[PDB]
Amino acid sequence: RRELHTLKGHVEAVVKLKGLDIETIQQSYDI
Amino acid sequence: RRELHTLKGHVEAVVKLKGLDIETIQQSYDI
Amino acid sequence: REENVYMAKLAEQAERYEEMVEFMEKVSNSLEELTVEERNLLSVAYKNVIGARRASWRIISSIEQKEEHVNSIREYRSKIENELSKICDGILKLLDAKLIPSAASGDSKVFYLKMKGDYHRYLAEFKTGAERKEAAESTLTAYKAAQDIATTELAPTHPIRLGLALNFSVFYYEILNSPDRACNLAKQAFDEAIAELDYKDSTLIMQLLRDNLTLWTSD
Amino acid sequence: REENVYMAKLAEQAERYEEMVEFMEKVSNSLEELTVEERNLLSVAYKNVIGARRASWRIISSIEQKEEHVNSIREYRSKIENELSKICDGILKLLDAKLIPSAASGDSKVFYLKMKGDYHRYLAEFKTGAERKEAAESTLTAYKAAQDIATTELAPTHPIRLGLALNFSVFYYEILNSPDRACNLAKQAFDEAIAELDYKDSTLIMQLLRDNLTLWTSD
Ligand SMILES: O=C(C1=C(O)C(=O)N(c2ccc(O)c(C(=O)O)c2)[C@H]1c1ccc([N+](=O)[O-])cc1)c1ccccc1
Ligand SMILES: O=C(C1=C(O)C(=O)N(c2ccc(O)c(C(=O)O)c2)[C@H]1c1ccc([N+](=O)[O-])cc1)c1ccccc1
Repeated sequence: RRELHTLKGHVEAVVKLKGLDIETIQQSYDI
Repeated sequence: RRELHTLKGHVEAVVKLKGLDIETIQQSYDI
Repeated sequence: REENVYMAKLAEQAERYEEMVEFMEKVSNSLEELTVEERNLLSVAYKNVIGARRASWRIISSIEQKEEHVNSIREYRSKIENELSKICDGILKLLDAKLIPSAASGDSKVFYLKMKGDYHRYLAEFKTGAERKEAAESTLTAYKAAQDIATTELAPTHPIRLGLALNFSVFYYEILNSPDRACNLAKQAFDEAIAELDYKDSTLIMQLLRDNLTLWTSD
Repeated sequence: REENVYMAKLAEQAERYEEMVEFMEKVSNSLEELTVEERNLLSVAYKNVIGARRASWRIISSIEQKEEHVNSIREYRSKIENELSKICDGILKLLDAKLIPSAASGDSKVFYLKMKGDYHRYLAEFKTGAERKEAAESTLTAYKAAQDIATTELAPTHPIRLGLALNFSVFYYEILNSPDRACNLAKQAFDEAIAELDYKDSTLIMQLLRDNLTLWTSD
């Protein structure tokens, strides 16, 4: 739901899967 | 992994979320 | 009309959003008081089209930062951003032109006003000069203009009332870079939502608010 | 070269695949014996670009079927399919032109041959007339041409050896519409994979094989 309906959730999904070891890009929750 | 690395898994993900009540579209597992 | 609506739901289902935007564009211009459905389709269309860019955007920017090569990356982000200004620019005129001008109720007005602030906000995410500013301003004036109607014509639990609050509160903390004023708008909005909790769409927003605080309260 | 490779990994990360294909195209033509990495990038690029269409495709087709309006839908699918033929057509020449012609080892050859069958196969998914046929044929000749090398130059557990088997076996069951010959290729491939099980990439493929059977064995 959060990774379904928020840019933040999505971004966090992708970055994890992509093994992207870059460090946390701060972000809040915006509808 | 299956919904990550196969057309079948992906399709099944989307169709479910989209509440798409159309009936199963047959499909196998292809890399 | 019925076609583009339909043809739109296809692009939705199909997940070909950009095309979903068009079918909608058609719908708007091909028009009266746009219906809840269509309204919420035009959004989702733009929501996703735009959304995809911010995401591509952030990662990119995120990778660019790490490096400091960077030259190329920026080039790419350049290309990306260019796209942003577009969708944003697109949805906005459509707002001024057809949408707002017709609004005949709280939601509608609060709704659009809200939209108008969001994309203005999205424009604030990457713009740097005069633009960046005029955006932040436009953002503020937009949300505020909306808040005056919601906090007054809508129930503290009403999704929109909440939806606005959430974003508006991300505008401050993240755009204007002023945590204090944000939290209050956050908390204020959250509380008065409870004081009447006595569903689904609202409940899920109140949750995002709490997440924002606890998160903004921890840096 | 190093740039497009890099610029490619960006489009990957960014998840802007179509652009990922290009950077790769550049890479191929800008060339010798393409490196494992680049090879596996060109694929993933095309894998995703193409993949997105089949998906949009199926749902669509799936919705079209349900209805029987349908007119419009087909129109859309028309547009979609058009895209398919493209990517496919694209990757294929690049195959005949640069890739295959250079192959100097089992994997490489088995690898490409495999690719060449897959997109030919993807072409078989929607084509209807002379094309459809020449595809099925081209599919078969492609996979088979590969199978002769794998089953001989690769270990029954080798990913490719397996990768080929899986798809090839989806070609029969699904393209030629002949369950029997499929299962055997499936099972045969699966067994001889075990008889030597004594990782990660292979293991995950053997799992897909079993899923195909149990599934093909239940209709
Ligand atoms: O609250 C109303 C809603 C809808 O109509 C509607 O479709 N909603 C909806 C459903 C499913 C979703 O997935 C999303 C989403 O995109 O999150 C949104 C509700 C909604 C609320 C606030 C926002 N918003 O501020 O971004 C966006 C959507 C409402 C009530 C009466 C009139 C008009 C609107
Ligand atoms: O087995 C070799 C693999 C790779 O090189 C490689 O990158 N793989 C890989 C990694 C992560 C993935 O997510 C995927 C995927 O897309 O499934 C694939 C392995 C692989 C195997 C079979 C196929 N295939 O038949 O579709 C595709 C990929 C190999 C070994 C030696 C030389 C060349 C190749």
